[PDB]
Amino acid sequence: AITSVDSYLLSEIKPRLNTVLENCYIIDEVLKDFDYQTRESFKEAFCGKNAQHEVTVGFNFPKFKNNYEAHYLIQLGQGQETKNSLGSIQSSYFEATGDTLVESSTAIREDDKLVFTVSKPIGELIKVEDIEFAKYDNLQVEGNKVSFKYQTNEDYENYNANIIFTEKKNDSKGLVKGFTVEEQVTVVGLSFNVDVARCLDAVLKMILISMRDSIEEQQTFQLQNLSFGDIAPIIEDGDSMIFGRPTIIKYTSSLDLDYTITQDINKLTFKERKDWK
Amino acid sequence: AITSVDSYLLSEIKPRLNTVLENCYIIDEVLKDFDYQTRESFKEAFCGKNAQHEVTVGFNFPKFKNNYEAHYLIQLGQGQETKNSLGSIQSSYFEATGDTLVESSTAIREDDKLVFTVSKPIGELIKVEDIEFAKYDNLQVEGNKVSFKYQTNEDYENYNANIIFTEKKNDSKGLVKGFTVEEQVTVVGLSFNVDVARCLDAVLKMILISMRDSIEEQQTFQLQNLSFGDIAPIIEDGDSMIFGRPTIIKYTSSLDLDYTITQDINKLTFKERKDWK
Amino acid sequence: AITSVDSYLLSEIKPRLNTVLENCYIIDEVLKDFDYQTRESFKEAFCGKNAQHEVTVGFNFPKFKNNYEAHYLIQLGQGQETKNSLGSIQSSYFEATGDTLVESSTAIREDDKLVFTVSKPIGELIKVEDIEFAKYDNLQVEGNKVSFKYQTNEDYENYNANIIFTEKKNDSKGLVKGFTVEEQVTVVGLSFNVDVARCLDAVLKMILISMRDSIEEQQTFQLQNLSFGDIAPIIEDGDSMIFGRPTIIKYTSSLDLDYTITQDINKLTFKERKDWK
Amino acid sequence: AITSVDSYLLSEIKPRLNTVLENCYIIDEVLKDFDYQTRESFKEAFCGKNAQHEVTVGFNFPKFKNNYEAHYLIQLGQGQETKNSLGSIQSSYFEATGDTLVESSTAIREDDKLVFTVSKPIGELIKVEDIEFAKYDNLQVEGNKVSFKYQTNEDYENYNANIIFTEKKNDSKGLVKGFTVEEQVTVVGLSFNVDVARCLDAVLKMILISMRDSIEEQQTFQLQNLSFGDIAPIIEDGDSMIFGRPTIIKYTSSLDLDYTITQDINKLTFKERKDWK
Amino acid sequence: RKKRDNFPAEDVQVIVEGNEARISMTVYPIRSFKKISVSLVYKQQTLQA
Amino acid sequence: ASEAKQTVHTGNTVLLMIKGKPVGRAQSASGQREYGTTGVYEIGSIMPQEHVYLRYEGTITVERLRMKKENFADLGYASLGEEILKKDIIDILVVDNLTKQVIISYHGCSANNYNETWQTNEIVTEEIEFSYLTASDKA
Amino acid sequence: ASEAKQTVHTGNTVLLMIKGKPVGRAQSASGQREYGTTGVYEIGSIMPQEHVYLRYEGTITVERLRMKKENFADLGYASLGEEILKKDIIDILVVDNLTKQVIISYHGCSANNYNETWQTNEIVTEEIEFSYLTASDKA
Amino acid sequence: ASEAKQTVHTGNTVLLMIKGKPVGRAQSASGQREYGTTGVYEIGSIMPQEHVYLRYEGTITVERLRMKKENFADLGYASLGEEILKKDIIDILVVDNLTKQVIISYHGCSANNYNETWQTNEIVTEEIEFSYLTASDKA
Amino acid sequence: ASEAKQTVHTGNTVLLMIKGKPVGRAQSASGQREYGTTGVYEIGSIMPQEHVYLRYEGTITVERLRMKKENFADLGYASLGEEILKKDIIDILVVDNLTKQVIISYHGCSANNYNETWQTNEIVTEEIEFSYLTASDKAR
Amino acid sequence: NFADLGYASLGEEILKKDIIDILVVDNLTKQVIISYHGCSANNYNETWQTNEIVTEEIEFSYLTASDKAR
Amino acid sequence: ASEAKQTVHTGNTVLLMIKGKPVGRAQSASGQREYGTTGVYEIGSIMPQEHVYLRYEGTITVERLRMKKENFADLGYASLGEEILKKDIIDILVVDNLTKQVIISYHGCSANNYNETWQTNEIVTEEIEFSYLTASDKAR
Repeated sequence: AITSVDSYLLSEIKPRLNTVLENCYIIDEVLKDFDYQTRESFKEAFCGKNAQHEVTVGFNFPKFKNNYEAHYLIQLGQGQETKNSLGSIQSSYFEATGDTLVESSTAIREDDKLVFTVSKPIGELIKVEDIEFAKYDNLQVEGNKVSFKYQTNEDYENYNANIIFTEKKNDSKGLVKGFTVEEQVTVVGLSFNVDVARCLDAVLKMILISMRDSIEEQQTFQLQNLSFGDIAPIIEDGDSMIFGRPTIIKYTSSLDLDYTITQDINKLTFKERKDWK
Repeated sequence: AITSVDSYLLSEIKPRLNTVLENCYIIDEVLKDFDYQTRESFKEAFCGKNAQHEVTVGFNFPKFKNNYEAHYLIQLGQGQETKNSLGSIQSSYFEATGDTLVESSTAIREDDKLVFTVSKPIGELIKVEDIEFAKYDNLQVEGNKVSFKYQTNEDYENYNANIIFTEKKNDSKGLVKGFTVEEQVTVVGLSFNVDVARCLDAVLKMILISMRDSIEEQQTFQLQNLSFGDIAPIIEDGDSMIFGRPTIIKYTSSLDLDYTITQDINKLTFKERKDWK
Repeated sequence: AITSVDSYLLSEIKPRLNTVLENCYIIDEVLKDFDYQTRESFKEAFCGKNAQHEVTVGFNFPKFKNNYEAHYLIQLGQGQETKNSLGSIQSSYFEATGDTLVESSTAIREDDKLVFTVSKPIGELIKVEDIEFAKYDNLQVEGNKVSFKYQTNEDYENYNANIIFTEKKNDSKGLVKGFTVEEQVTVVGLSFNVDVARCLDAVLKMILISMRDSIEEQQTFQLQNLSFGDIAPIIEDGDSMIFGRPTIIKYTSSLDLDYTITQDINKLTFKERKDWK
Repeated sequence: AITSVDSYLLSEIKPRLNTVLENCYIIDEVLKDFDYQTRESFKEAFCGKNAQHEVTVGFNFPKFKNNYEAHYLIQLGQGQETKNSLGSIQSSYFEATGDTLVESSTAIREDDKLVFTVSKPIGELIKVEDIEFAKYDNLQVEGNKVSFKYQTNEDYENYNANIIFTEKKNDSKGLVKGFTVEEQVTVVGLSFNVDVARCLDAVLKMILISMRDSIEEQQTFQLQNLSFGDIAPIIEDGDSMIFGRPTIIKYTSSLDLDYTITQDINKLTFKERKDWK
Repeated sequence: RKKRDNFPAEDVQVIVEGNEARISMTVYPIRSFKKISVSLVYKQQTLQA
Repeated sequence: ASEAKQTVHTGNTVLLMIKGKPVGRAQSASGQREYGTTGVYEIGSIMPQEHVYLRYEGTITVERLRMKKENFADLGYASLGEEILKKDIIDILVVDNLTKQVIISYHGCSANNYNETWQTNEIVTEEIEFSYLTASDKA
Repeated sequence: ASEAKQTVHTGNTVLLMIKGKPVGRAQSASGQREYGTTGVYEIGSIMPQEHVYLRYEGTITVERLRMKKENFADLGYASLGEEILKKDIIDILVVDNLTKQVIISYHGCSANNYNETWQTNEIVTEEIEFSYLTASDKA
Repeated sequence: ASEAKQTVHTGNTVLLMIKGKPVGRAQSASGQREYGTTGVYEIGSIMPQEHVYLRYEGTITVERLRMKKENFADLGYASLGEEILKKDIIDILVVDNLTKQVIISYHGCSANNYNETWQTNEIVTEEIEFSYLTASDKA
Repeated sequence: ASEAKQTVHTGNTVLLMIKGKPVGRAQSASGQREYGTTGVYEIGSIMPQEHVYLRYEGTITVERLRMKKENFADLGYASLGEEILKKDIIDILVVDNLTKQVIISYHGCSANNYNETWQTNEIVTEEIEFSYLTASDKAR
Repeated sequence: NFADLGYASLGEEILKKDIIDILVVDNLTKQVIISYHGCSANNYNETWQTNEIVTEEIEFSYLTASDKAR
Repeated sequence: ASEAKQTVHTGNTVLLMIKGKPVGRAQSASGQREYGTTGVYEIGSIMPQEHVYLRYEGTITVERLRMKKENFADLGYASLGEEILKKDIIDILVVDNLTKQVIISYHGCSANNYNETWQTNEIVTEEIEFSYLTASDKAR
């Protein structure tokens, strides 16, 4: 697909940041190496459900004033194409497949089959969690349902699973045409307190490490590489300075389009014609 | 873990600097190559218990005035990730282990065992100083105690040892996920006297050499590499100039998180089911 | 040891510069390639015992006015660590050894031995000049004296020698821990006369070539490497310009500390203990 | 020796420039590629014995006004040491030898020898032009004279030759200690007429090509390498601009000193001494 | 080389002085015995047949 | 956005597992494989008539940073001395990090050589090479 | 912060010791090891049936800056001439710098070759290679 | 400050001498040495039982800038043609520059090959290699 | 291992000696020995009932680089013509290089053949073969 | 050596030898794999070389062989 | 070592000469010698009581690159046909190249066989074998 690393990072960082900040022992583990007073002051101010201060995330160049006490500024950077395929063919498909998804589901009995229901039509099934079927189990997929023989499996009549699958758009042939790009985004934790900037740096590094395992950047946005700048005053001529430490996140990812092929051939036919010269 | 090289350096330098400055013959050895008058003036001013002047250490950008006669300014620099593991698996553990520790202890008799007591639960024992036990000695560890058979060892009933060990957090499985970073910190000895700046440079180099043997940067913060700047005026438009010579300390270290695994499997079970086709 | 290249250079250059300038035919040889009038004017002004002008040497940033007619400004530069040892063990010693020394001495008869007396306790004897002893000569060293059998050597009863040796500090074991550094110092010959600057450049290059053979930079400060800048006005807005041509002297040297080991073991002992199981 | 590339270039360029400019057909050959009017105007103005204008050569930073119509400004540049010898021994000698010289001379008869007389004591004879002597000819050198047997050579009693030789300073042993340096000098032909600057560039390139064969830079100053800058206004805010095109001449040369050795040994002596134990 | 065709490095001394080098060898003359020292050790041996 | 229709494996996507433990700090794995394909020639043409497979061979080579604990020597998979004679064959699995699903199995690995390099500006490196009896994947 | 659960050896973490003296200014040590693993084949399949160990071999190579004293030649471990015939085997220990605890022992080392390089812009380098009878670690 | 307890030789610290003359403008010297160490094996174990020294070999290689006088050819140490048959063996000494004290002696050198390279942007280079009968040091 | 500690003999650990002088430039020596061992068979079994020794024979071969002096021809240990008739039998010893203890003596050696080869760019070689009467662990 | 251990002969002593049994044996269990019974020497051979280990070779004729010791 | 100082002869240190002229392009020479040495045995011992010489025989082989002139056929030292009957025996000398002192003479050489080989891209070769009567350290 076409991709937007900045909007991915914003969407991914915001919930993760919230869920760490609402959970005191995570911060208590992340900041174990800092000075005791720095740790306790940060945990008192920003952390837990009762926290009176708050962190914020957003893109650069807003028209309004931000929470300069603690704010992650996201800042889309450079990139370049790095590797190309022969014919620019990144892949080919017989059935137009959408995004990868993971969904929780439960088995139910139906007509002496077990079935799992999924919210969308299954374009491909990658994994039913914790199950490997035998041929006897007569595994079949149909529409948005996975179906599974009941006879030997009655103990599992309400078994709970996670389905990893991917959507289908439509039944069509085509070529995925495109290339790989290596692209940079900068993130900086702004604070007018230097110890807050240093803690926001630690929290962001933890978040990015945790992010490396996510399906989003396992399937796309691969090879996350991190670089770190000096701590410096970002703005120097207010009533106080604003400090930050930049980090650069670099990703390798595919830019591509679905070139559908309308041509289809369903019968050869043969004829002999005679040359009398 | 997540780590903070700047706070490590501050915590490590301050006590070492104090303990050198309170000990005259150490300075007399460090400064043996300097001019006699430079050496004696520095030793008279800053050195020994009666020293009327003092050195100081702290981070950059304080809001107050510093001891510009002699001050080590610590200044967190750049870094970049350098080496990654397959799957980002830095290690794996069956029991969540804390920091490495070294503690002095003495043997005591208890119920015809010798035991050493340690302040914290022993997650792993690395070394009992100057002892290698045989199987006959029935070495066992339990909780925060090391225990050792009395029968043949009665002469050692009050033996004094150092225990090198590491804490345990909890009994849980997981993967240490992370990567290696190479990171820089700058340190500069500010003085309005150039000969004091040159002596502070010598003392800092001695301190860093001594630091290379510490457990902190043997286990973490490995491959200390030093670079040195020119001596120059840091500030030039007071009633006097302030001079310093920067040094850059570069360290290689691991950034990682404990991804605990809750899944555990404690019995396989087998069944045969018959296919009548 | 810890070392100070700038103070070494000042201490080494000043006497050598004086001893060349008091010796006319040396300058007459050094300046043989210059224009006749340049050579004779320099030799008339600065050279010989009657010289009314004088050259001077000192570090940069003095608070007073200098002899801008001819002045060598010494200016401590950059450096970086270049090569490390395994375990940082630069060496090891059984007896704490000081600096290397060379001293003139004469033999004397004492109790039918010849002896040479040295000003300091001999930690190690490297060479007695122009002598190689046989086993029959019963060479022995004791304290600050070297002793040598008289019987066959009576003709040498007043022989004059140079002893190359090194001090001992004390009888102790340890490890020399440290690393190698490559470090730069700049030197510039300031003069308001351009032909004087060019002659000061020639004299300095001669001095550094002569310095390469000295024990100081044979044992330490090895691999002297020279670079040369353009001739340019150092200061441009007086009643006259001040000119100079920089040279950069680069040295490779060891930074290290004596880590003494107090542990000593002087007897193993063996015991058999019986296991009745 | 110590050397001064700038003064060499000034001394070498000035006579060569004069001797080309006094010789019209040389300029007519050098400028054959230029526009006819440029060539004829340059030849009319600066060239031949009747030339009313003149070119000039000198170092940069004079205190007086120069001939900005046509002036070669010589400007000493950077350099660095490039290759070192083991022990810094550039060579060794049994007899202190001076500069290389070439002198014209004529044979004369003396006591039934032919002799050539030379202005200085011959330290070494490299070549008598156009002669190779046989052993029968009894070639001998003595003081400042070369001597050659008359008997078979009477036809050559007034033969005219060139002697290539080198001076001797004195009969002494030593080591030539030093190193090789690669050094740059810039030369620019200033003129307020751009076509004069372009012609001065052509003439200078011709002069340097011719210089490559000279003994001075065959024996020293080897590996002449030329680089050329853009033509640009050197000064821009007079009543007219002054133009020039820089050239950089780079040379490889030896810097070294004669370390004489006073020690000489002229007899070994052997003795047997008996050990009665 | 000579002793291969036909001396211990510990037994030659060299002094150089004033353009002159004296090389001094040790040499061993023939004395006559005044003392004989015999150390007699009684061992014992297992015979077998 | 995450798409399956194109995806490549990467150093972060793949676990290496031996005896059900992941190998920490593994730097590379190189799998090589050969079938001995021999061409058939005859009198009457210069062309190859056929190709035949005659001898299967393959190796797996692993580079790793030498940890202070759980080395290949401490894990027992490597051998320093004669105890190589007492090591049974082991199976090396390369596994998808997301799905925990086996990508390729190397069966019957047996050590050819083992190296350690100690160097002054670097982390210490283990490297080991195994011959294996076969490889397979299951899906 | 200092953690044991992950740690790697580095040039600064490891002492090299011979006869109970540390070797100063050692620049590298390279240990190599080979078992002669030979595959068994038979009529009836192209697959290897088995692997067998047939011949152990290994070497330890050390590079060092040539000191003015206590060279391998001055220490006596190296040999320049026929006196190689009079050098007994020596054991080379690689030891943890912090704990003073043996990481690996090379037993029965015997010199294969010895080099010195004298060069004009560099420090002089010793290099030596030993064959050894076995290697082991103890814990 | 000058310390003996640590010191390394360097290109500036060491003279090269032949027949009591220093060799000017020598760029490198490389000394190499081999003992033919052969391992002993037997039926009953894969381990080496012993190592034996069987054949000593060594060479000294010298690179030098070709001077206009006192080349190896002009000094007579090198040979261009059949006169190699008339050159006796020579001893090459490597000597401490400060103390004038012999560091290592190569005895019985005999020329293997001799090279000269003439090139347009460079100084001309001599290179020569000798086989030698033995090497030694004295202290 | 030190030469004093090797368990196996090697070329440097041994010397070849004739008439009490060491044989220089010796390249190889090969010693062969046969006993004529013959199996006895009889009617009623296909298998040898015993083996018996019949005839001892042995030869020692020595190969060397030809020296400019002290060749076998120059030392009188070999013959080129009639002079073979005026030779007499000699003893050849292989000896421990350290102790000069004898390892093997070959007794009563008499020459079988003598051979020389000349080559453009190689060292000249000598080879000689002696038959001998007996061998022993000790000198005669 | 075989000569030192008395398993080989150099001269007349061959007449005073007698037949011997040679076993090839499992290194783990010390179970016999093959016995050769009644070995008697046919020839004995030695070779000396400048830069190699000295070699011995011996050939015995034998009466019978078995999977087991006598 | 200088050629004047080598202890071993080498191909360059020796010359091959026939009738006082040097044999050019000589590639190799091989000299073989046998004495017919036979061991005597008797009833009562398995061991040879002594060895005796019976029949001397020897052959000298020479191999060369074939020259365009002065071949063995051209010089008359070899035969192709009937002319063998009109040859007579010759002496072949191996001689010290420095001093021209004789090292070995082979006396009364008579040809056994003569051989030639032609090849697409190689130098042509000659080989000749003579039987001889006697050999000596000296010329006849």
